Amino acid sequence: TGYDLSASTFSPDGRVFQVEYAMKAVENSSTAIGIRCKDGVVFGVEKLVLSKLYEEGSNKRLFNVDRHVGMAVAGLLADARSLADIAREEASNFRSNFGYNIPLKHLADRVAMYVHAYTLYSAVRPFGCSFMLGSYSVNDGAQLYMIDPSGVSYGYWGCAIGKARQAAKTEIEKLQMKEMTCRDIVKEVAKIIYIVHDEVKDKAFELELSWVGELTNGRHEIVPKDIREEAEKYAKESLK
Amino acid sequence: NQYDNDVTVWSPQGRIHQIEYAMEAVKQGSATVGLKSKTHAVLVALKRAQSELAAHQKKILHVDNHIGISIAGLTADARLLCNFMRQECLDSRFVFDRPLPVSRLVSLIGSKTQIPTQRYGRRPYGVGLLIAGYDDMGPHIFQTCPSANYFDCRAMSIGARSQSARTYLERHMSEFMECNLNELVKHGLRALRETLPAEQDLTTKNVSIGIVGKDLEFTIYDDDDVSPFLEGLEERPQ
Amino acid sequence: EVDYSATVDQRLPECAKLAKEGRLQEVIETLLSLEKQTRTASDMVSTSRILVAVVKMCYEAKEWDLLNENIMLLSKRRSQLKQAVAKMVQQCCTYVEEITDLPIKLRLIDTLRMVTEGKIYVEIERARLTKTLATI
Amino acid sequence: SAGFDRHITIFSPEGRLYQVEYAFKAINQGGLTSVAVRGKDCAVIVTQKKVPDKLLDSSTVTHLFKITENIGCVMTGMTADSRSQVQRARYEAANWKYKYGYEIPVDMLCKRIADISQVYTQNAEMRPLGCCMILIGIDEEQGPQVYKCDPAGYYCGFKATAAGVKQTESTSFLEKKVKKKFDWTFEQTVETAITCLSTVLSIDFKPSEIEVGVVTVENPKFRILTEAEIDAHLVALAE
Amino acid sequence: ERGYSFSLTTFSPSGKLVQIEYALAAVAGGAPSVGIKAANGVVLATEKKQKSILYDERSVHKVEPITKHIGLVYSGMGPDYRVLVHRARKLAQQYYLVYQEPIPTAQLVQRVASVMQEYTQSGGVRPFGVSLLICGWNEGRPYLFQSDPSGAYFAWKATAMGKNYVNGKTFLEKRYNEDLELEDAIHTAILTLKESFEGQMTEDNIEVGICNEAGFRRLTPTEVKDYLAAIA
Amino acid sequence: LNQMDGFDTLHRVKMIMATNRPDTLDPALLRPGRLDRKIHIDLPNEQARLDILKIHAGPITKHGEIDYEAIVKLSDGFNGADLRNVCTEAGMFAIRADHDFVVQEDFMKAVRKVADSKK
Repeated sequence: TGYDLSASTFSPDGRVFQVEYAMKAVENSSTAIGIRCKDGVVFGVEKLVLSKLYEEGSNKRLFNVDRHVGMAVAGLLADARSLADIAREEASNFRSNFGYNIPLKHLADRVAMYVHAYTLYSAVRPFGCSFMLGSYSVNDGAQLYMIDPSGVSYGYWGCAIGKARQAAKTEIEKLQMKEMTCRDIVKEVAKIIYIVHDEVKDKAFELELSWVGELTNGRHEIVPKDIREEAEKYAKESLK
Repeated sequence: NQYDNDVTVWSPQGRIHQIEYAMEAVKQGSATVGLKSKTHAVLVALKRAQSELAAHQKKILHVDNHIGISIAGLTADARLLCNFMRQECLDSRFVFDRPLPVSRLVSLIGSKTQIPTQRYGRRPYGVGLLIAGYDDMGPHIFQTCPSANYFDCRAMSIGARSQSARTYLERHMSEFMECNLNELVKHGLRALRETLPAEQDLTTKNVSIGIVGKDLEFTIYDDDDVSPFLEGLEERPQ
Repeated sequence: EVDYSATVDQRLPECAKLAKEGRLQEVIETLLSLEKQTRTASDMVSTSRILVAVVKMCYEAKEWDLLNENIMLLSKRRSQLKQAVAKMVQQCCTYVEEITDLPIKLRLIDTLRMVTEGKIYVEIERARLTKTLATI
Repeated sequence: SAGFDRHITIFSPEGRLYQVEYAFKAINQGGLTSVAVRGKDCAVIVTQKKVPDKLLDSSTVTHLFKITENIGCVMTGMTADSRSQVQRARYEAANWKYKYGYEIPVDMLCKRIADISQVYTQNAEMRPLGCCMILIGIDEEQGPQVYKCDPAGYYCGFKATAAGVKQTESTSFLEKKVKKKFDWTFEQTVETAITCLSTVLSIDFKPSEIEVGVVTVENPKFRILTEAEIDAHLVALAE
Repeated sequence: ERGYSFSLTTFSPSGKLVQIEYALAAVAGGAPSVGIKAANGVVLATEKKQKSILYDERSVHKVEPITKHIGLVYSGMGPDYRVLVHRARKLAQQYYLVYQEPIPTAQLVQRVASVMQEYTQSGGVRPFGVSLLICGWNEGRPYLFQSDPSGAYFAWKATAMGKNYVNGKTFLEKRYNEDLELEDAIHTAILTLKESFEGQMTEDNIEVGICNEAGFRRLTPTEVKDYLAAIA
Repeated sequence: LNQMDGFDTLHRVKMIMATNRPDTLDPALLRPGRLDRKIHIDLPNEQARLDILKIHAGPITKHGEIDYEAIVKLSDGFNGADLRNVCTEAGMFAIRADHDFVVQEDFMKAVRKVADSKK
């Protein structure tokens, strides 16, 4: 109060409240998880179809920042799409400036700095979308990064962004992501997500997945429809 | 409370109250029903008239020969967004000499719409649009609420007293794909005539229909032009 | 946590036989070599058994210089466990009153005192060692 | 004592810039502490790496950054702002070398970094960066050097400094140390930094719970002691 | 004046620009510096006392040069000193390249003060909260000027900013004879600080510069130690 | 300030005025006979979590062994007031489950309940 109206004002205890609020608006989004397989990273996001009238696969949250990188925005969508467009302009300027794909770490650092660039001025508000980046490269392994609204970006073996962050790591913490090839991880990321999302609340939902690794040959494209079907079946059988 | 005067302030509960309010702009205008079949994109608008002897407000605008929109919100903003799309499509036609796909247009409308929600100096565009166009990947019906979020809709109904139009469409969504030109529109007019108060019934002056099809450009049917679609319309039970 | 119940049960007897000969060295060095294995494993018991074992072997062997050195060296180890370190102390002070030679005793009391100094787990044993220092 | 505060550009009646003041109180929100000790020919920075998850990619949770081949820095405070300050510095040095023909002395790199922070305190455009930087480098003609640039833009030459939640005792511990003048050998300095951080927190300092940086006159390069070495150093501290 | 205290571009009902005044409070609560103009030159002094032994006293120097014939001493927010000096050396330099003669100390303060006044004409820029003492020896006559955050530059013969300034001035007016010489002047300058520096005047605790006929120079720790030993 | 170092009666009563922010407190308030001793009490001591749990855990019947150590790291930065709840909230988990706490699995979730739900 008094210090909570402007992003540029420091509370006497020494913190930017505005950033905290935005990071605590991401808690009000759909759960998004990311697990990096031994030769890649997997992203599985719960999409809550808010009413039967949006066509299947609409306002999707799985974005392609560049050829090899991946985004899995979790939070206010409209802010996410904005963060997606900035990332691509950051990548596109990269490839044209340095002749090769922008490494995931550097794309996260520049994208993290841009996000932190909006939590410094009163004329702007901090982004309300915290997103996970995923990519795989024979020269760089697989990297997964979570850029929270405040500007911090450090990689996670497996992370979840949204309402069920704590619930999502707990069942992610019981997997040896270091080894299983994300051939078998997709069946695991999908299985995880169904554990979260208590049905009594939030009603219906839909699940979108994507992977980066050898399996994709270095891309991020969505898991082939065939693979998902069994994966959803595989997770469904785990009702008990 | 005190956090609800600027879009640039985060509420304690994690919401940007200004966008929530702009969202409230859509419901102010007269409801529009938007529904696409497998073969056409038809959107029906319930025009309003200021006075007894004043011409009724235009609700369906012309965005391009393959993209048309319905406005449910501010008059000034809807015009500003309509100007942008046409300029965007005009460059897209001029640059790539190809019809700019609806998905790419809707994405750009959101990006232009999202800047106001983040940088003080402008107000959220209080115009909710049902973007209807026919690209090479089939007919489409997009909607962009002022919060800069656009949902790919089978059929949507924004505007005053809209929830009735939605509830009819969700009840008849499955049949929508296998629709002929006239059957689809007779559904939509049925949707708009759900939104109308019991006393009001869809007249030739207050309903405007915009249909875009496989070999058809966006034709804005008004006044007599609406009658050919209106004619054959089923009477409301009562 | 790792636990060495059997190993401390097995390694100790062999070391005790060799130490009695007078070679010591290898016996003591090899035991402490496992101590790094135990200590780092959170195995107070075995260390307590091991830490006790090393002190007892020297005390029977009558190697005074090794005893004064060892309690100093074993005590100040990195992150050595509290109860085990304590277990080494009461055993030493139980050996304390057994030591009769004054210069040997005075060195023994001083070494036990310092290792215990400012140690909450071993204050009372420190008090008696101090008291035995006073009465000495 | 809130004051006019709510704006960084409006003085308190006593002559105290409260908004700038609140910057430092934001500095310890990182919950961690870094200590730099300058020896006879080396400077050692030790930080707290408290990784609160088994899922965190430990490789990228570092608080230590390499500003340049001869100057290494540790951030204490908000990770986001500390990152920007790191990135702004790197350009400032690279512009220094590219502009004058030589590597920027660690002396100025805190000055320019401080100067950048100072204008953010006058012109109410940028909210101040809430992180303190410590620059360590083997400076020719001046031996190893350490500097700590604060949110308000104050930098000083430190024989030893520490910033973080437990700064008052960390400096009091060091203040106790530096005074009983001793031959600060590279082993002595690295040991001194570890003891300082250990005593204040009261922790055993498992091998992976810290990130010790080292710069020496003999090999004027910024290096981060690999986890094997800290264990060797830590065991040396015990005995 | 109660609600008009904040903005620097809104006159109070009594015609008082308060914010400049509060900035002058930040000066009046800073490190004591003392200046004395002896007929042979200008001597400046300030206490460089650190908060613990952990600091490297030689790191940051307060008594500083601008050109070869001008120096500054400050009592206020440090970092706001540095931004002042740089625009001072640049301004002192920008004079040299254009006129090719060392900038007269009167002009430098006229333009080092006009630098200050720039930040006190708009909302969104805090006043420079560091009073400055400028010594120089130009045209064969020692000079000692004080430029303030308010933009007014004085022509002090001998003054002292910072904590306990009122007492320092009283010591002057007492032990200041317009006809001293630089050698005696340094003793007086040190003594004026001695009335407030809470501690022994260690050679790494007081930093003194002498603006004589040949030019300004920050006294090396020894020479002060030679001076401090004599006074004590 | 007056009622402390004040004419009237100096008295024999004592004051334990405790704050959360010591920089804010005015200098006069911290003086020899006007409120001295700045005793710092940081979040429960690393070993205390045990002792605190030791003093706050045992009361509730719980025959099952305890891996307290994991609860300690499962509870980093815990306010201690939270720790009191930890055991008590676990008792509610036990109040449902059955009637005797026989598993640390309880404190784990109890630790979570006294963390995410204690945020």
